[PDB]
Amino acid sequence: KLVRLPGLIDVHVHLREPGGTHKEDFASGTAAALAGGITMVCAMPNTRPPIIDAPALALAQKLAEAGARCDFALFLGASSENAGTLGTVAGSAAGLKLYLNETFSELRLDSVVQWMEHFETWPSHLPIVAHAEQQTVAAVLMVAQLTQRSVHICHVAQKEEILLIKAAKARGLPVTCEVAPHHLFLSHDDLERLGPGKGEVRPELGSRQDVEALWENMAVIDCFASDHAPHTLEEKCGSRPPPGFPGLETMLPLLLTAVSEGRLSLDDLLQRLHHNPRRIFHLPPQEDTYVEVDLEHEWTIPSHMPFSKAHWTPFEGQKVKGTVRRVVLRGEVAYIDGQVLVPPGYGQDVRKWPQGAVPQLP
Amino acid sequence: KLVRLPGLIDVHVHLREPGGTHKEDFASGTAAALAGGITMVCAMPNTRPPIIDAPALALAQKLAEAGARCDFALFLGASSENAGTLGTVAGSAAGLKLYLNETFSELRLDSVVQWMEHFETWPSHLPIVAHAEQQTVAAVLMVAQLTQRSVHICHVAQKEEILLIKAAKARGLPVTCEVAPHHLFLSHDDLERLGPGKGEVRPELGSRQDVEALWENMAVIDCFASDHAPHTLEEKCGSRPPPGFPGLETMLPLLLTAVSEGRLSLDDLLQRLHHNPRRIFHLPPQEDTYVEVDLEHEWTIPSHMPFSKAHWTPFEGQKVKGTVRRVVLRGEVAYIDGQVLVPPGYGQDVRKWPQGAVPQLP
Ligand SMILES: NC(=O)N[C@@H](CC(=O)O)C(=O)O
Ligand SMILES: NC(=O)N[C@@H](CC(=O)O)C(=O)O
Ligand code: NA
Ligand code: NA
Ligand SMILES: [Zn+2]
Ligand SMILES: [Zn+2]
Ligand SMILES: [Zn+2]
Ligand SMILES: [Zn+2]
Repeated sequence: KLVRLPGLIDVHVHLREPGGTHKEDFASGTAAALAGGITMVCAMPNTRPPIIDAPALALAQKLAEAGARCDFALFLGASSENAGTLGTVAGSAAGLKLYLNETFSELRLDSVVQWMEHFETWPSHLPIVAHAEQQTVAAVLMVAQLTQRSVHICHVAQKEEILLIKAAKARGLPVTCEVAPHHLFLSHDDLERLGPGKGEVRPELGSRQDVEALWENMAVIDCFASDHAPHTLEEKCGSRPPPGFPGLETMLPLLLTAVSEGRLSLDDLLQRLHHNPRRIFHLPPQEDTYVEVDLEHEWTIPSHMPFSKAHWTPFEGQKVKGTVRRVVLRGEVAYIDGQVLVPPGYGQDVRKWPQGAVPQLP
Repeated sequence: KLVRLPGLIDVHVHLREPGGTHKEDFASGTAAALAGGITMVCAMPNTRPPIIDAPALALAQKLAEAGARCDFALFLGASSENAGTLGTVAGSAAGLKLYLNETFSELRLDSVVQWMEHFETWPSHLPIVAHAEQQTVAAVLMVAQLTQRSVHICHVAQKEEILLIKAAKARGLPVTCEVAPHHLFLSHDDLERLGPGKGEVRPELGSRQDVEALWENMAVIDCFASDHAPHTLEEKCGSRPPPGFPGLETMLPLLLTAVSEGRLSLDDLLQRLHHNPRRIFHLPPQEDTYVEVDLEHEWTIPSHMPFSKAHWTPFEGQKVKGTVRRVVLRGEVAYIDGQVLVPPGYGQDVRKWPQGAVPQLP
């Protein structure tokens, strides 16, 4: 007996097209998504060229419409130069992404005044998300309060971060957050196995006490999102390894294992991979779309998953219970037992759907 | 220029059929819903006969399928006799409703042990909602904790109640709540105008400080819901007046006025009348469904609204800004400028849709 789930949403993926297509492209990344039970993804803008203006957005849109196998929205990225220039295209993007620390990106904002300018000029009804580690979470929350609007915090990893967000919610402040699976299922205890190259990620892996704090404060976590960040093994094992893990194909199996162990409920899971992603980002429903999972199947994660071009995974050797058996997307069978069955280009930009626009005042 | 909204959801309405059809029936109540921009309603079980067993549910389902003009789900009601007997039909209902105080109902539970039995026997993945006033909110929250599950609190009205729920959420407890428009827009200051008959409602109208506390703690309010409780003027003005107000046709106009005044944002409104109702009750999307409102139109609420058989309203004389211009439901024009255009029976039971079942473990 299978369980039917709605079409799950991952609001934080890196599909590397344009400019890094040896790591992943729209076609391979969305195949990995479907294989992990994900039918809609929001793609980050730290590509080459980065999606920081209208021409780059236009290019990315066509590449995604031609290559994506599942549906998608594309983030715009904040730069030191583009505040106040995105108003005509802002509504066509998933939202605006701010890079406030040193990760795999050059979209550096070198002053909190630049953060303020983006919060003041980006349309107030559209989403803003921030890469903000440790004390940076408090700093960007200050900027959100000074400009009287909401903010969403990407991949929360540490006790310090989730407790701060918890205190902000208790004061009624409009903040939401997401947590990625490696920060719930990996810790410093795993760095000896992974090694210093494979183990590079931002935010870095936390302590066992960080992981325990995230689980203890599950009520504070609005979304799960993979931060699918594919790099090749050659890159991860080389002299200057880039940070990030692939994760689309492993996220739901890991979380289903936790559900079967009683660590969280099926509803807890569906709030965080469907309902809350919808409502925070104003993402539309998907007609005739659902995911069938088998909760009984026990298996061990191999050295690489079938679809991501990253061709490695930090969860190798972990035992999981639960697997994706079939995915239907808008009335067509998209995935069955390891075979993707919709071609590149089947996926659509959900912000072009009439129901996919963010409502605003005239 | 109109604003397009998604199909709004009211999770707390009384449509009085079967048994009280002089107050309202499915056809008149759902016409009032469409006129107020509501495309799906959840109907309470305190009818005559009350919906407290499988035969009564079957009857109510057919009456709704034949009379409803918008889509719907039907609550089951908890009784002193039916704990442990609803398992075969539980999944077909919106949820289980507990009447824990003395309102317009005989579904009296005369012991917290009966509350415990319902929390233990109702399927753990399906919704439970409670009419729970003042200290009863704390008592039912205790029962939810003892049985390790969630609860939803109906029409929160007082500072005491919202602050208690706020403290529970700060402790991570799984509780949600709804607030009705009369407790945001009416107070003791209005009882002299209404009089003791028309003014009877449960929970009773609060003080100006109660109303200010609800607005101050908007972040704690998960849903708006009308508690549409129609009674005739003869009944409200008679010797033994029943409690309750009609409200489907006035709820969105009142809230749109508040939005135009800057008291809350359009997003705040759509979280509470669309996204959170969906996710708390696992209600499915509605294809090709939307509501067009005009935010500029200023008008005064008359002595009765066009569609509810209650033929009165406690908001008479209040000035509002905002009106529903057009509603489309599953591809058909359902309402335009005061004319309902879908017939009785157009509406469907959303729990029969494949996407409308609540997911559960096998
Ligand atoms: N380790 C990561 O997090 N890597 C991400 C960037 C990011 O999300 O910061 C990437 O794009 O490679
Ligand atoms: N005043 C009310 O609240 N009336 C409701 C009952 C209820 O919701 O308690 C009714 O059914 O009339
Ligand atoms: Na396409
Ligand atoms: Na019908
Ligand atoms: Zn990041
Ligand atoms: Zn990222
Ligand atoms: Zn009630
Ligand atoms: Zn009621």
